[PDB]
Amino acid sequence: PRVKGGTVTRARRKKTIKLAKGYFGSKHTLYKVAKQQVMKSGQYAFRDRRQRKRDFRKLWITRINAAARQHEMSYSRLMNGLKKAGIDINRKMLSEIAISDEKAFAQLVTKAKDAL
Amino acid sequence: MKLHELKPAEGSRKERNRVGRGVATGNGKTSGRGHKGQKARSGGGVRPGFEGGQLPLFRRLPKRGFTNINRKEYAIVNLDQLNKFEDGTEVTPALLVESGVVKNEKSGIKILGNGSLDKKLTVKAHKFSASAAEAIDAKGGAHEVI
Amino acid sequence: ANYDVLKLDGTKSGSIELSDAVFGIEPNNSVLFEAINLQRASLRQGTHAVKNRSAVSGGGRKPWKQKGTGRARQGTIRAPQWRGGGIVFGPTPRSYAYKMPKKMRRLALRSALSFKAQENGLTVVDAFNFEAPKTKEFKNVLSTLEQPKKVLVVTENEDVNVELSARNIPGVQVTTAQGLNVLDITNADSLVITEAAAKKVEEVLG
Amino acid sequence: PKMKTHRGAAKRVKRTASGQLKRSRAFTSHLFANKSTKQKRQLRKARLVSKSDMKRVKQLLAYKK
RNA sequence: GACAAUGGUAGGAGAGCGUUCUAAGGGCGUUGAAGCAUGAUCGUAAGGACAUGUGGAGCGCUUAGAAGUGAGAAUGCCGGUG
RNA sequence: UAACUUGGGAGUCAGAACAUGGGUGAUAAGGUCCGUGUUCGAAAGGGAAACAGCCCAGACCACCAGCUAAGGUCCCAAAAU
RNA sequence: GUAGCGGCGAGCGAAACGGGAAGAGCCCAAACCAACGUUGGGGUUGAGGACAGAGUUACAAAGGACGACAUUAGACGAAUCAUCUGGAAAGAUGAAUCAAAGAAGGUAAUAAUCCUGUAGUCGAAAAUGUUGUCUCUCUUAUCCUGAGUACGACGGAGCACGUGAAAUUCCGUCGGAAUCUGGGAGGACCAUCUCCUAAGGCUAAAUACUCUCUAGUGACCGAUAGUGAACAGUACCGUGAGGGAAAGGUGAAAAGCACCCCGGAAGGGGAGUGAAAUAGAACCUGAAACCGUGUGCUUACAAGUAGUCAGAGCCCGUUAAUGGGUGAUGGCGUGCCUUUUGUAGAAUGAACCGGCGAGUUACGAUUUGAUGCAAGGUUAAGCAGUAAAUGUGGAGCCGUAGCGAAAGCGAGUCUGAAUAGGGCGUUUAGUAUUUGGUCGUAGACCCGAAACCAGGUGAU
Ligand SMILES: [K+]
Ligand SMILES: [K+]
Ligand SMILES: [Mg+2]
Ligand SMILES: [Mg+2]
Ligand SMILES: [Mg+2]
Ligand SMILES: [Mg+2]
Ligand SMILES: [Mg+2]
Ligand SMILES: [Mg+2]
Ligand SMILES: [Mg+2]
Ligand SMILES: [Mg+2]
Ligand SMILES: [Mg+2]
Ligand SMILES: [Mg+2]
Ligand SMILES: [Mg+2]
Ligand SMILES: [Mg+2]
Ligand SMILES: [Mg+2]
Ligand SMILES: [Mg+2]
Ligand SMILES: [Mg+2]
Ligand SMILES: [Mg+2]
Ligand SMILES: [Mg+2]
Ligand SMILES: [Mg+2]
Ligand SMILES: [Mg+2]
Ligand SMILES: [Mg+2]
Ligand SMILES: [Mg+2]
Ligand SMILES: [Mg+2]
Ligand SMILES: [Mg+2]
Ligand SMILES: [Mg+2]
Ligand SMILES: [Mg+2]
Ligand SMILES: [Mg+2]
Ligand SMILES: [Mg+2]
Ligand SMILES: [Mg+2]
Ligand SMILES: [Mg+2]
Ligand SMILES: [Mg+2]
Ligand SMILES: [Mg+2]
Ligand SMILES: [Mg+2]
Ligand SMILES: [Mg+2]
Ligand SMILES: [Mg+2]
Ligand SMILES: [Mg+2]
Ligand SMILES: [Mg+2]
Ligand SMILES: [Mg+2]
Ligand SMILES: [Mg+2]
Ligand SMILES: [Mg+2]
Ligand SMILES: [Mg+2]
Ligand SMILES: [Mg+2]
Ligand SMILES: [Mg+2]
Ligand SMILES: [Mg+2]
Ligand SMILES: [Mg+2]
Ligand SMILES: [Mg+2]
Ligand SMILES: [Mg+2]
Ligand SMILES: [Mg+2]
Repeated sequence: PRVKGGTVTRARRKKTIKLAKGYFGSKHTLYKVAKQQVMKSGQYAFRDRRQRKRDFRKLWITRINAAARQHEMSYSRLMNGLKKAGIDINRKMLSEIAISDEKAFAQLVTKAKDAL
Repeated sequence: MKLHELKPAEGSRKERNRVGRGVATGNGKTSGRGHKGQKARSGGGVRPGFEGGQLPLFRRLPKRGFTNINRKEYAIVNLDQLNKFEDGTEVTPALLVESGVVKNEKSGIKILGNGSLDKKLTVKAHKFSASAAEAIDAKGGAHEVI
Repeated sequence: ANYDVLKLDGTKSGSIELSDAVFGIEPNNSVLFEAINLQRASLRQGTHAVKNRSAVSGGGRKPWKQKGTGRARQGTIRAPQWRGGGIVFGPTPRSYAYKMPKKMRRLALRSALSFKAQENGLTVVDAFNFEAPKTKEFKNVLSTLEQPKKVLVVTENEDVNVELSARNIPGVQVTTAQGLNVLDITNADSLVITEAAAKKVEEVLG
Repeated sequence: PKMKTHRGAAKRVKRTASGQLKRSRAFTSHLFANKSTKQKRQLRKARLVSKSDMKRVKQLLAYKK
């Protein structure tokens, strides 16, 4: 029996084109360049799911450094003092406390200074 | 079973490998042939035994011997095969072929001395080994070259 | 082993002894599958063909010179990548039939018959008394015997009036003792066999 | 069609009980003054086709039993 | 439940997805099949549904069988259009 | 924690840099030919501005958790003016 | 794929026996007779001859009479109504009927009972064929036995066989026998033995093929497929030989749009037909590239493989999901394929979209899985059967024993003076079919040369 090409080709290519939605010009229209961009999009997304954790740790550290300098202390000194005092609050929570409850962050800084 | 519930025996059937159908099969593109060279080509590859121009083994070795046009080969029966018949039976080539011990008669029937006879028989054959004749005679029976 | 023997009116005429070696064995599903596949393959007519590049009409000359035109090199307008070109491989006529050892064939027949004897799918009639072909009367007989839609009717020899009476009812098929085959038996849900046919089946399948 | 036996090979080997191929020896035609007595005596003795050569040439002698 | 392993080209091994046809069984369809279009749906992947619109007569599912069975590249072929 | 034997199936026979023992060249070459090791090839990630072959280190998937390696902590640009 | 042939390379490759289909045997020349060397008789062979019921299918060739059958037109041929949805019922539901007929088409959707049909049965004025009975005729070792032959030499060829130890067959040139006490063959040749009887002819059947015809079939195509050709060897190209396309589909029914309006027309808007007209003929469905119209978010200080991760603002509201669209701004980020030591590469390839486009099949080999049987396993052709399964068919094939170049011997054997040593063996498992892998022969995964040969067409 003969198997014609049929509809599977169109269905698969349409899936790729739909994934390419919002891309510039031919990249949301033509299957070949859409497929190339979607492959790149996957590779980028994998890499960036990794890099985003570093990015947000970087942001938290920057904010903690600013708060510590407000309390006359460097980030490195503050973190060493917290470690010596046995406080395991991570950098996300530390930055969020420094933003929200300034008095609680001041208490944490005082404990860090005491441990040193 | 039922025609709507057929099942082949376990392990009796395996799907064939189809090359050149995409990367994920692991046999896409080059279809298992590697890259370039004579063996990558359609119809490519040297004849079996070819050694790339080094003298082939079956040219560097010498021919030996000859085939005898009048060579005789016998259907051989051993004593342990002769055990099948009961005591007092006269064994003939026709009897052997009938009972199925000998399938093809060839140039004749030769009795050989492997195994133990344990029966008394009158064995009529075309050839006997010395041990076969001695064992037949020493078990109480007799043999005759016919 | 022991089987009831009925009249065409349903009355239990008597009893028959059927060899366990024929109707009583444990069916060999592997061999039965192989036999069904073999019969189905033998039914195939492999009359299918295509025209390869040699067989397509025309296409002798080179379409254009090897070099200098700026086009891909081509050798004939009937090459496979050309519209209207030859087919690469594709179907070519051949038989699909293959053989199996005779002992395996017999084991398959016994497996099908024993599967019928198990599952209470076998019934023995005393005789068939059709002197003239009458489809309605045969349908009445089947209804009285209380048979399912798919029935295989087995007679000792070629019974023309039984065959003519039964051959128009959908799902009913009539065969002889020598004509029994795995496809027919497995397709049927019930076997209606005469006593003489059953005796012959026992005699030949042993 | 039927595969064809390699006739020269069939003229040069014989098949043993376990499936090995018995072969004659090279350097046994002439120039015997240039070879020691032990050399010729031991060249008189047959060998088997090696395993690697067998991997190469098995199909040439498939029908030869 | 507690331990271990899981980058990968040529390449070896395994398990699967989907396409057309066939057999048997069981079903859907003018109260609207296939196909086409859209969607914010589902599965580890190939891919599978559902709803709506279009369409106007065929088509799924289960098991098994068989293949002209899967294209993005061949200065590929034909057609259409930039 | 392999090793060996027997069978089925391969691909490979253009290699490259770096370090080191040497030939050749001119103690020239991102040269060439051998020995030894690593990496690339077939290896993403961090460092060396960028930079196959150097340094750290081998990505089953997810996380807006933590500790480190090489390399770093004035600003670009995370961390010591 | 044996024996053998073979730069003993690549390769080439029998036959006899055995099993089957089919089956069939005959006529002359010559010896010798009687008629005018030519005619009739005589005879046909492995020893015979001289001498002393068969037939127009060969075996001789012409008719008739009649019968029967077949083909070339045809005929009859069972059985269904209702409601529902629908434009339409064959569909759904209910209740029936026929069947030697439930093959298949058609009918306003899917029908055994509506139609054409099917099972079954019948039918021929005439013409071609086949086949019968009667007839019909035809008939009831003295001598010879194929001479420019056999055969030989030389040169070739055909034989599986390449000149070989080359028998056997044929051609050219040249030579050139014998005569049943004969002649030929048995693979150089001689002898013996065995078989046969050349140099004359005829002969059905089992076998080969398909432009055709009739009747049918398909896990064959379904409009880029299948014939090149569903509407063509046409159009078109070429001096010519020759090459050689594209192109199917309204609707159930033409009911194919009366009439009005703008317009020269084309084309439209209504109105009508139709179930439907975005079914209006360039007519089923109507994808993508590509071209337009409208606008929710956004954009004129910005350096870019166009995304991705983070993220306000604005606009919406879903297969209801820790939603959809857009996106100020920040981080990261040199397409894909091929080929390469190494390619963002300024190396290759692709304008885009769509369709088409590449490890297949047959026969062998080997290996593995599966299954059946097991010291056994298994049939091939054929015959029967429905183009089937299957039954029958044991010829043949592989195993049950190997070793040796061989004669041979044999659980051993070969080497060897050896009772030595050593090689290969013994010290049970095979076999048939088949899925998968791989190899061989085939074009053998697909496309591509420059060229070679053969037969033709061209001096417009
Ligand atoms: K005469
Ligand atoms: K000659
Ligand atoms: Mg089709
Ligand atoms: Mg396609
Ligand atoms: Mg990290
Ligand atoms: Mg691979
Ligand atoms: Mg590719
Ligand atoms: Mg390549
Ligand atoms: Mg290479
Ligand atoms: Mg290679
Ligand atoms: Mg080729
Ligand atoms: Mg051709
Ligand atoms: Mg890993
Ligand atoms: Mg992996
Ligand atoms: Mg594989
Ligand atoms: Mg698979
Ligand atoms: Mg599948
Ligand atoms: Mg294909
Ligand atoms: Mg292309
Ligand atoms: Mg270098
Ligand atoms: Mg250097
Ligand atoms: Mg080195
Ligand atoms: Mg490489
Ligand atoms: Mg790296
Ligand atoms: Mg490595
Ligand atoms: Mg640098
Ligand atoms: Mg960097
Ligand atoms: Mg890299
Ligand atoms: Mg730290
Ligand atoms: Mg900083
Ligand atoms: Mg009727
Ligand atoms: Mg002669
Ligand atoms: Mg003669
Ligand atoms: Mg179409
Ligand atoms: Mg066509
Ligand atoms: Mg075609
Ligand atoms: Mg429409
Ligand atoms: Mg249309
Ligand atoms: Mg601006
Ligand atoms: Mg500015
Ligand atoms: Mg950047
Ligand atoms: Mg280079
Ligand atoms: Mg550029
Ligand atoms: Mg190139
Ligand atoms: Mg280009
Ligand atoms: Mg394309
Ligand atoms: Mg191949
Ligand atoms: Mg194969
Ligand atoms: Mg190989």
